[PDB]
Formats: sequence, C-alpha cells, structure tokens
Amino acid sequence: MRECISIHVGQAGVQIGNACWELYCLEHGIQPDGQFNTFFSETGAGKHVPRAVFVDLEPTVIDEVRTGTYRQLFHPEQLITGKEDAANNYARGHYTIGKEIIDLVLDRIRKLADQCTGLQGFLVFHSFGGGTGSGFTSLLMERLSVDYGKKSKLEFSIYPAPQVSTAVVEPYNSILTTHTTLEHSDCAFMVDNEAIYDICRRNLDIERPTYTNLNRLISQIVSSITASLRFDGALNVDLTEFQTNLVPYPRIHFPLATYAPVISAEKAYHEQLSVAEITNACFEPANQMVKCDPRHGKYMACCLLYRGDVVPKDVNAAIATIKTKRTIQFVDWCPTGFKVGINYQPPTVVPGGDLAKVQRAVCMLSNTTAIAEAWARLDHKFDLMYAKRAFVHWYVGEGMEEGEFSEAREDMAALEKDYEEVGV
Amino acid sequence: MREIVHIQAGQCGNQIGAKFWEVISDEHGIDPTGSYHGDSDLQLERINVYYNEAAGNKYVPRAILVDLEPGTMDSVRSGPFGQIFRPDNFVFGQSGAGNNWAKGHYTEGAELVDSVLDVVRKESESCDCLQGFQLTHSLGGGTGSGMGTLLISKIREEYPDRIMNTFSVVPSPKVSDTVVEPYNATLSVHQLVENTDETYCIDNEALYDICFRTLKLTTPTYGDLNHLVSATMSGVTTCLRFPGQLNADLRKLAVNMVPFPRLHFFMPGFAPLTSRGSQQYRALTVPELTQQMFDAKNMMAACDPRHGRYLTVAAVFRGRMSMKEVDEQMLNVQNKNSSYFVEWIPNNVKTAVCDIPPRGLKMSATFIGNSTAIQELFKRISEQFTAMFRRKAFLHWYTGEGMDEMEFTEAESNMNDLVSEYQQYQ
Amino acid sequence: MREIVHIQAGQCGNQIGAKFWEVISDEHGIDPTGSYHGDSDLQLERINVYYNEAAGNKYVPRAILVDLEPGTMDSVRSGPFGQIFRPDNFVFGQSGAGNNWAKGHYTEGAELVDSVLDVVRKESESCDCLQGFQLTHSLGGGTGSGMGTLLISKIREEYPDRIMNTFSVVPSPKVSDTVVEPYNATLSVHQLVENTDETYCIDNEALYDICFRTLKLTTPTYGDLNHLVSATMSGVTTCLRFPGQLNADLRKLAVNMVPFPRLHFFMPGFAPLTSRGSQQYRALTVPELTQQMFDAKNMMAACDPRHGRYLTVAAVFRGRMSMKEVDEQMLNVQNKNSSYFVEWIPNNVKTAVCDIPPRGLKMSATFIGNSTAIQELFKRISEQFTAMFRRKAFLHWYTGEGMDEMEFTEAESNMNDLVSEYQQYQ
Ligand SMILES: CC[C@H](/C=C(/C)[C@@H]1C[C@@H](OC)C[C@H](O)C(C)(C)[C@@]2(O)O[C@@H](C[C@@H](OC)[C@H](O)C(=O)O1)C[C@@H](OC)[C@H]2O)CO
Ligand SMILES: CC[C@H](/C=C(/C)[C@@H]1C[C@@H](OC)C[C@H](O)C(C)(C)[C@@]2(O)O[C@@H](C[C@@H](OC)[C@H](O)C(=O)O1)C[C@@H](OC)[C@H]2O)CO
Ligand SMILES: Nc1nc2c(ncn2[C@@H]2O[C@H](COP(=O)(O)OP(=O)(O)OP(=O)(O)O)[C@@H](O)[C@H]2O)c(=O)[nH]1
Ligand SMILES: Nc1nc2c(ncn2[C@@H]2O[C@H](COP(=O)(O)OP(=O)(O)O)[C@@H](O)[C@H]2O)c(=O)[nH]1
Ligand SMILES: Nc1nc2c(ncn2[C@@H]2O[C@H](COP(=O)(O)OP(=O)(O)O)[C@@H](O)[C@H]2O)c(=O)[nH]1
Ligand SMILES: [Mg+2]
Repeated sequence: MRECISIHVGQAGVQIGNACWELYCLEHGIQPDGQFNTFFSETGAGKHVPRAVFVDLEPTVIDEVRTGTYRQLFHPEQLITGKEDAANNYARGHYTIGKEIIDLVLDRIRKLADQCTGLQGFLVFHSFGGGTGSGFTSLLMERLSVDYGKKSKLEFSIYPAPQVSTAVVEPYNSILTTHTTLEHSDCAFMVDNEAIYDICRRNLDIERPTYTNLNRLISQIVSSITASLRFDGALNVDLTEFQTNLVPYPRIHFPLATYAPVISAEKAYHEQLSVAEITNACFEPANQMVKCDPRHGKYMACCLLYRGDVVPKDVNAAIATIKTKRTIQFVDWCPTGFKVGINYQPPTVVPGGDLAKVQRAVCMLSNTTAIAEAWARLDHKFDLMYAKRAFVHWYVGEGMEEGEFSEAREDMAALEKDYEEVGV
Repeated sequence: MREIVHIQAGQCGNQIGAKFWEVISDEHGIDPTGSYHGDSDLQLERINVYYNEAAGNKYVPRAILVDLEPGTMDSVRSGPFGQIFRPDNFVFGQSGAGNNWAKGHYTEGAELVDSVLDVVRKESESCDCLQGFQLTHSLGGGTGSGMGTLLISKIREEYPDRIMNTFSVVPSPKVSDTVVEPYNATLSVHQLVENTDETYCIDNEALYDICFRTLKLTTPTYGDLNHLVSATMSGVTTCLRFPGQLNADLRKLAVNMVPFPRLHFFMPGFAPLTSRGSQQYRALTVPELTQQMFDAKNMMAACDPRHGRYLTVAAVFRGRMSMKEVDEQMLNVQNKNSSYFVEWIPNNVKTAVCDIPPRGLKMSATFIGNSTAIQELFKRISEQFTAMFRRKAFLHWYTGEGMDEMEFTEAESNMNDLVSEYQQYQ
Repeated sequence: MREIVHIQAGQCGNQIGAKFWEVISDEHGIDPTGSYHGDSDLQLERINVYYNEAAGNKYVPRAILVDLEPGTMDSVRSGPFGQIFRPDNFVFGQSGAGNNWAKGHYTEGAELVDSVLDVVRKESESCDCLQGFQLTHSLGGGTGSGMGTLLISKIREEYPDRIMNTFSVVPSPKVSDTVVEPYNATLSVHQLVENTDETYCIDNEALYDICFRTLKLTTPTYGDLNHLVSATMSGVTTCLRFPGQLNADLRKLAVNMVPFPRLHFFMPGFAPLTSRGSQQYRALTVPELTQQMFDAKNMMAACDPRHGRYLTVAAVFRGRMSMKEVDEQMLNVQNKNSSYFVEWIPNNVKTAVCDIPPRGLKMSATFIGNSTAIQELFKRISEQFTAMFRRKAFLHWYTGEGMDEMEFTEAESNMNDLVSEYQQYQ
C-alpha cells in the first residue's frame, strides 16, 4: 500500500513535527499511548507507531518530546539525539558534526523503508537559516539521493523573512543550503513567519500569536497535502504527482504554500465559505504565506487541494473565473496551469486551537516568478555581509573554503537568470 | 552533555562568584547543603550543566576558587552557600599580589598555576561533553588580572576547541580604585584579546548609576551590585538549562555576536530593573522591556552606546511571550533608528527565548551588545597608561619581577590596533 | 536416546553452567528441588536429554562440576539451583591454578583428572545412546583452559566417535582480564583445534556491547551476560528436546557448518534482544528477526563479520512460523549480499525450526556463523603471544612445571596455519 516516511530535523522542524503528529492522531483516533499504514506502522498488540525520523544535534527539543504527552507514541530510536548543536553554522552541520550522526539516520531510514511495501518517498522538515536545518539536512538529502534516486524527496522549509529575522548569520546558511539542495530535492515547499503573523493579524483577528499557532497552521497545510494518501475522494493526488506538475525545470523547484479559509469562530458564521470564494482567497496577495507580491511575477504552475464538501463543477467554475482575471498573470508557455485534488474527508479541529470547524478547506501550492525577488534580496544581503568577510572565520574554521561562497553566489545568479528567462 | 566549568579568581572574582552560585542554586532549587527542594522536573533535567552529583543526592558546583591570599576565600567559606563548594576546589597561595599583574602572571601566580590546572583537568575529565569555561575576575588588580589571564592562557592552550568566556570587571572613568589600574588592565586586556572567545565588560560606575538612577536605591552594597551581575550571568546560560521556543547556546551567541575574531567585548544589560516604590505603576509588556533593554541607562559598561554603532546585539528573553511581538519590536527598533546599527550586517538583532522565567518575575530579559562605542573605554585606558609609562612611573615594581619595557609597548600597540579596528566599523 | 553429558570447568565455566542449568530447568518445568511442575507433556517427553530421573520423581542434571579451588563451587552450591546437582558430581582439588595453563594441564590438573574421568564414565554408562559432551570454560585462565583442555583430550581418546562441543569464553581485544591470557589461550586453542568437533566463541566485550548498545542496559551484571550465553546454548539443543518442522541435531549442525575439519570455530548470536523501554515499538516479524540475527552488533564474538566471508551459517528458529517466509528471507539475504558468502558453497544458510518457543516470547532465533573473519581474533592473539615469547616474558612460571619452548613454538605454528587456512577462503 501507499506509504511515506517523515523526517523532522532541527528545533523548528521538530516543533512542526509534534503538531503534525498531534493532528494525525486526532484525525485517525489514535490515543497518545498508541492505542493508517500510510503514516502509522502497526504492530502485534493493537498499537500504532509513527513512521518518522526525528533528528537534533542539541539534546533539548528531543528531550522535551521524550518527556511530554506523546512520549509513548514515538519509538526510542526514531527520536535521535546529539551532544552540541551547530549554532547557526552550516559548516558544523554539513562537514564537522553531521558526519558523526548521519550514518545512524541513514540506517534508520533504511529500516523504515524495509518495513514498507511501496514507499512513495520522503517528507522532510527543516529550516533555511538554522545551523542544523541548513547543513545537516543538506547532507542527509545528498545521501538519500545517492541511495534511493527515484524515491520522492519533498521538503518543507521555513524561509527567512525580508524585514525580520532571529539570527545574524542567516543569509550565509540559507545560501549554502540552496547551493547544496538544488541538485537533490524535487520539491521545497515554503512558509514564512512574518507572512503567517500578517495573516493572523488580518484574517483571524488575533495579534498576540506564538510559535505553537504557526506550527499548527503549518501542520494543517501538511495534512491537506497528505490527505489524498489516507482518505477516499475524487482526484486522489500522490506525492509523485507534485514533482511532475510543479517543476517545469529541475533547478526551479520552490513553490509557495497557502491555506484557506484561515478564519476564527466569529466571522466563520458571517462568511458563506463557498468554494469559489475560498479559491479567490487563495490567489489574493495578502493571504499568501510568504512575503512576496504575486502581482510582481507570473504563475508557472499551480496545484489546488480541495478538502471536504466540494462539487467539482463549482471548483471548475472557480478556476475559470480565476483564469478570466487579467491581474493574475500566467506564463506564455503554460496554458493548463492548474492541478485539482478533492477529498470527502473534511479538516480536523485541534482542541485549544486557533481555527474553527469548517465544511470545506483548500490548500494551494504555487510555483511562480515572485520568489525571484526574494532570492535577489537574499543575494543582496549576502553580498553586503560577505564583502567585509564577516563571520567567515567561523565557517572556514570548521571545514569551508574561501571560493565556495563565490561559487554559491554564481549559482544564485544563474538561478536568477533562469527565472528572468522564464518570465519572458 | 554541555557541562560548564566555572573559575573564580581574586577578590572580586570570588565575591561575584559566591553570589552567582547562590543565584543559580536558588534557580535550581538547591539548598546550601546541596539538597534539592524543587517543585518541577525541569529543575533537575539539566542540573548537570553547573552541578556534579554525589552520594546522598548531594550536588556540588563545578567551581574552582583561586586566590594568592586566603582572606577572601575564608570569608566565602564562612558565608551562606560557602559550605556547598568542594573543599578540594579551593586553591590558594600565601603571599598577596599587591595589585601587581606581574606577581599574578609571572612570579607568585606562576608558582600556583600548575595546581589549578590539575584541578581543572580533573573537572574536565568528569564532563560527558564539556562546553567550556566561565571565568570571573577584575582587570585592575594582580590576582584576577595577572593570575586569571595566566589561567586562561593555559586552558586555551590545552582546550583550544572549547568556549572560553569571561565576566571581567573593568576600571571606571571617574573614580579609580587603584593607582596602577591602567597598567594592570592593559596587561590583562592584551592577553584577553588573543585568548578569549567572549568577554562581558562590567563597569562598577554603571552599576552604581543603575542602583541610584533606576532602582532608586539610596545605599547599594557591593552585594547588591553583585546580585545584578549574577542575574546577567545566569541569563547567558539559561538556554542550556531550560526548554524554550528558540533554544540559545554560548557558541550560538558567539557565532552571532562576533563578526571579526578580536571584537568580542560585550556590554551586558538586564531587565526589568524597577524601584520597589514604583512596581505597580509599570505595565510589564514585552515592548516596555525592550525599551529598557536598549536604554543606555540600563547598560553595565562605561560607554555611551549613542556615541557608536551596534555591530550586533543578542537579546535573551525569559518567560511566556509572543514571538510575533518580539520580532515586531526588533524590527521597529532597527527601522526607526537604522543609524545606530552597522549597515553592512542586515538584521543586527538576534533573539532567544526560554520558557522558564527567573524567580519573582513573569518576564525578564538579558541584553548583550557588541558596540563600537566600547572603543572609548580602550582609548581612555590607553591615554592613562601612556601618561604613566612615558615617565616610567611605578614601573620598577614590574621590572623587578622580570618584565621588560618591550612588553608594555606591545600591549600599547595591541590596544591601539583594537581601537583602530573598532573605529573602522564606527 | 540422545543423552548429552555436561562438563563445567573453572570459575567462568561453573558460573555460566549454573545459569544454563537454571534456564534449562525453567524450560522443562523443573523446580530447584527436582520436582516437575509443567503444563505440557512435551516438557517431559525428551527430558532425558539433559536430566536423570531418581526415586520420587526427582530429576538430576547430567552435569559434572570441576575446579582446582573450592570457592566457586561452594558459591554454586549455596546458589538457587545449587541443591539440584548430584553432590558426588562436584569434583575439586585444593590448590589453585594461578591463571596457569601448565598447572591446569600438566601438574595440579593431572592429579585430579582421573577422578573426573571416572565420574564421566559412570555417567556415560547410564546413557541408552549418548550423543556427546558439552563443555563450558574460559580460555584465558588455568583451570578451564588447561584442566578443561586436558579433560577434552581424555574424553575424545575414550569416545572418539561422539560429539565434543565447547562454549569457550575468549579474551577481548581491548581489555584483557589477565596478563598471561595470550599464553593460556594459545595453549588451549592448540589443543582444541585438534580435539573438538565444534567450539562456540564467546567474547565478553561483545556481550557488554549487546547489553549497552542493544538492550540499553546501564548496569549489566555478569549474571545478565551469563543469561544471554545460556539462552544461546539452549538454542543449539532445542531440536533434541522438542518437536518441529525441521528437527535439527548437534551432528547435523556440525555436518552443515564444518566444511573442513579444523575450521570449527563459530560466532553465536541470539534474537530478539530488545530494550524493556522499546518493546511495544517493535513488530516481531520473522524478517525483522532475521535482520537482527545477521546484524554484526548482535554477534557475541570479537569480530567484524563484514571484514570476512561466511563459509556457512546455521539459523535455528523457535516458535510458530511460515517456512515459506523463512526460506524467502534466507534467499533474499544471499542474493542481495552475495559478496559476504563464500561462492564455492551454494546455499550457505541452513535453517531449522522448533515449534516450542522459549518462555515469554512468541518467536526467537539462534544464529551460528562460521566466518573467515574469526581469523582476526587468532591473528591478534598470535601477535600478543609473540610479543611476550620473543622476550621469554613470564615463561619461567611454565618451564617450572616442565613445559619446553618447543611446545610454545608448535602452538604458534598451529595458530598461524589456522590463520592461513582461514585466509584461503577469505
Ligand atoms: C549478510 C551478512 C551481514 C552483512 C551486512 C552488510 C548486513 C546486511 C543488513 O542486515 C541483514 C544491514 C541491514 O539491512 C540494515 C541496513 C537495516 C542495518 O541493520 O545495517 C546496519 C549495518 C550493517 O552493516 C553495514 C549491519 O551491521 C550488518 O551486519 O548488515 C546498521 C543498522 O542500523 C539500524 C541498519 O541500518 C554480516 O553478518
Ligand atoms: C568386574 C569386577 C571388577 C573390575 C572392574 C574394572 C570394575 C568394572 C566397573 O564396575 C562394575 C567400573 C564402573 O563401570 C565405573 C566405570 C562406573 C566406575 O565404578 O569404576 C570405578 C573404578 C573401577 O575400577 C577401575 C571400579 O573400582 C571397579 O571395580 O570397576 C571408579 C568409579 O567412580 C565413580 C566409576 O567410574 C572388580 O570387582
Ligand atoms: N515556524 C517555526 N519556526 C521556527 C520554529 N523554531 C525555529 N523556527 C525558525 O527557524 C529558524 C531557526 O532555526 P532552528 O530550527 O531554530 O535552528 P536549528 O535547526 O535547531 O539549528 P541550530 O540551532 O543552529 O543548530 C528561525 O528562522 C526561527 O524563526 C518553530 O517552532 N516554528
Ligand atoms: N562589582 C564588584 N567589584 C569589586 C568587588 N570586589 C572588588 N571589586 C572591584 O575589583 C577591583 C579591585 O580588584 P580586586 O578583585 O579586589 O583585586 P585582586 O584580588 O588583586 O584581583 C576594583 O575595581 C574594585 O572596585 C565586588 O565584590 N564586586
Ligand atoms: N562471561 C563470563 N566471563 C567470566 C565469568 N567469570 C570469569 N569470566 C571471564 O573468564 C576469564 C577468567 O577465567 P576464569 O574462569 O575466572 O579462570 P579459571 O577459574 O582459572 O578458569 C576472564 O576473561 C573473565 O572475564 C562469568 O561468570 N561470565
Ligand atoms: Mg537547534
């Protein structure tokens, strides 16, 4: 049967993973003590065990998981630990400390694969900017590529925001990650914290958020992406289809991920929440989950994942309407720029949560030239930093070389050029 | 994993250290007899970062107490938490240091240092994964300055891939506490420039300002000043000892705060600091805390931060708070006042958050600033030193211990180079 | 039919033996007083393989307990199952062996061996059809090594057409337990090469690895290690004592596992071995069990099996399982990783299955591997021995008992020949 393996790497990734697992449990009625095959590997005592890899170089987040509510759910191995974190240092992830743990991780992955009779591939959770999530993740991905080749390697990545950050070596790390996951990862789905905060401010009418809320939101999106593997419905999408439909050229593979309706209990009753409306919301500039205007960019390819009550006719109508709008610009070379997925199973509400129950929800994954601007900004930042050789002694002092940075910059430039070409 | 070894040297170093050990003890629910009386499992989970466990659920700080004279350490032992320390971890000489760096570094201290190193080695061998060393001392005396520097040199030579961080009490522009202070400070600073990964610069005048202007305290004791310093110290390592949303680390902070290897002198701050009279009058919001943090009046160095630019600042928040709010506040500060932040490093502010707040507070924060304004301190020290050295005033006390003029000139050169470097980014 | 006589010699041999007799007793439903309290007729059907019946439904193990010093056997008697043994089957001397093979083999042991042989003869006379002998000892000491070897020599001379199999605890590459270990081991191994039909090679370091890495056991006791060994031992003879789909036998295993007469040194393994924390997390499938079995981390010798090739492996499965599945798994291992199996012996894996699983498990398995990697152990021993012998270090203790240099050289020669033979098939 259809089976996939999750990998959660870092602090952020692990946090996201916790939320995801909670959501999954809520969906499939599994208790916190383990009392589906797609995600939960079943054993001979009416016990369901997640099929995930949990990795951190700092033993803190993992320790929390091990002590908390869902400790009996997880295996005592899936949760892997180290001794000291990378500390926002790609070099300490990719070269120095990662090559101590990576083997174990690989072994675990192999074991998990062995336990499956049709592994669709991988879902990986990391962060552009973090020390572990940048370098270690990259290393892992390379190894996976070497091993499996034609198994799906999907990534969920926390992109650094333009006007806000939490680390002053974040441009370097991200750039390095981009350089060394450009020839491995098939899809890298993007979420941005600033964007999420903006969404919270606007749609939810909440202006005192925290990381937990963000994680929950991310988990919803993840669930939507993966809902076709675990339930019936017209147009059952696969993990392998995304690659086919959202990657026109192999270097160009960063699509944005957005969710609608993200709305509180008060204006759920006021709104109709029809299909068309939701679709419209999905394409609105402010509702997007990154800091980019899709008015400044042409949509190459979009993928829509309707979940709940949806008459396909209505969906079609909505799509037609979207096409009609002047705006919402598409590229010349992609007329058919839509993929549609439908599930009978509705979204699931998490107790003590932000979101209310809905009849129908939609998740949109869109690959566009709007991200080019973001990339350019990042490059500029990098240039500003690297011109004075700031922080370079840390990276060079653990493995890296002067020249690698230059190469990375060149690669970024090439990517930008490609994007520009696509735009024409 | 992540054990930290503490070294406290000389009078000030031992005194501050005593207070620090008190504070940490109370945070971990450890009583003076080494017994745990906490209410949360979080209290013990990472207790190994600062403490070693012994028979009968006894916890013993990984602390090494060093002095060339016995008085101060005798007082420490007599003190409240004094009985918590391992007796074998008191290492002392018999002759004083006479506020003389040469005696601390080359002669009296040289005779004692091997014994200290042996104890250090013993402690490091008990670490599953030693993170590094924390030192507490003054820069203006003989023991903390000369002996302390010497110890640092030795340990870095033996453990060059570990973190070496110091809390260093420096002389104050108005009211010096010894006559040879400039000489001692310059001699220490020379060594620290090359042998430490980070140094927190504490100025007693700034502490007095905090006590009088901010805390409204008519009669501050050294004890009270020490408390403040201890609070700042605890802040730095909070993310090793407790859970959080953004788990910081010493190394992480170093990575984000040191853009060039020699520029590792930080101005520490702490918040909130509010008078006992005006407690109910303040609303304890993250914005207000941020404002306190960035206020020059709430800094602990002898600088006007507005007379320079911030290369990087690290903020560590403690308690429950909205990450959204924190980030927004950080953005607002930088956008509004971009002139006070070096333009070649976008996102000059790094934030960390630890869920467990210190006793008696719902929220707190610790501020660590790498500002080009620090050059003023160095420049002033250099001026003072030169004023003396050009007349070879007081120099016979040092030449008599085997030091040469050339060393002093080297020290001066280093200082000036450092100042020049700082001026570059100013 | 198919009676097995057990001999346990020296300290380690007696200790392991005690545990083995406990385990077998529990398997057969025999309590420490020799009373049967089982629930199945299968428990008694072949009880005669290990036990002798006495008046009042008493069962007495066919075990001979041998030592040159009384301490260990006094402890055994004091122990839980100690009262089950026949008092007349304790054969002991008065003077110790001083970790000295010569004392065990030529002098002290020579004085005692006739008495042991008499007991052995007496036991063999009570066998309707004696299959053979099982010996438990260490290779590094004096009694188990020297005396034990001597006994083996005697019995093979008298019963040359019976099976002679040993569980032999060998020295470990990191942490030797005696200084003369290389000498003793080499002297024993020389004799075992020519006088035993099969030897199971147990390494205490491997056991510790199993306990720490696999079982997650913070504080393993020798008792716990012994338990594991006993489990492996029981596995080997399971098919004599219970029904099955493929009824194995000692002789059958020998036939399939020894392609050349001198290559009879096996690496044993056992499965499943899982931490008490992570029990519900594992699905107990035959495939997973197979994977455990073939994992180097689950072996009990001081070898990296990946540094050699398997000449033959025998797997004995216990519990209910699909023969289809078992065969398929075996095929998959060989096809996938044909490089780790000697190419001149098609179907390198032999499988046996016994229906009745051990207590507390639905399925289990025991692994027996004849790998060319074993040469590493021998090579390392030889290196050590030569390092000493070339300086005649410690040699006077042996020459004083009448041994000559020539014997040592002969032993070395044998060892080297064995290594060369192993290298042939590598
Ligand atoms: C066939 C004889 C045999 C030779 C090999 C290579 C065999 C084959 C496979 O097992 C049957 C390996 C196996 O499929 C796994 C990958 C699941 C795995 O178990 O491999 C080991 C490492 C591997 O050696 C590399 C192992 O030690 C071993 O012995 O492997 C790590 C482990 O971490 C959980 C896990 O990742 C020696 O007897
Ligand atoms: C037939 C007449 C007879 C002659 C012989 C040799 C007889 C035959 C057998 O007994 C019937 C021996 C017997 O089968 C045993 C081996 C079990 C055993 O009993 O032998 C003796 C030693 C043996 O002499 C060597 C004995 O003293 C003896 O008299 O043996 C040790 C004893 O230790 C427990 C045990 O090992 C004299 O009357
Ligand atoms: N959405 C979300 N973002 C997070 C979370 N935790 C961290 N981040 C973001 O991730 C980035 C920091 O990377 P981390 O994952 O914390 O770093 P790490 O992978 O643990 O690497 P090191 O700590 O450097 O070893 C920042 O942009 C954070 O805002 C989380 O729980 N949710
Ligand atoms: N903050 C603080 N400063 C101190 C303390 N004790 C001494 N000092 C300061 O330390 C400097 C004197 O050095 P001291 O440590 O006493 O000399 P040493 O024993 O030779 O190292 C002066 O600047 C004093 O103001 C203390 O307990 N707290
Ligand atoms: N596994 C195991 N090894 C043992 C035990 N007792 C001793 N040893 C090992 O046996 C060797 C020492 O030989 P020992 O049997 O005590 O000497 P002997 O009485 O002269 O044969 C060493 O390698 C010990 O580690 C035991 O109970 N179990
Ligand atoms: Mg981390």
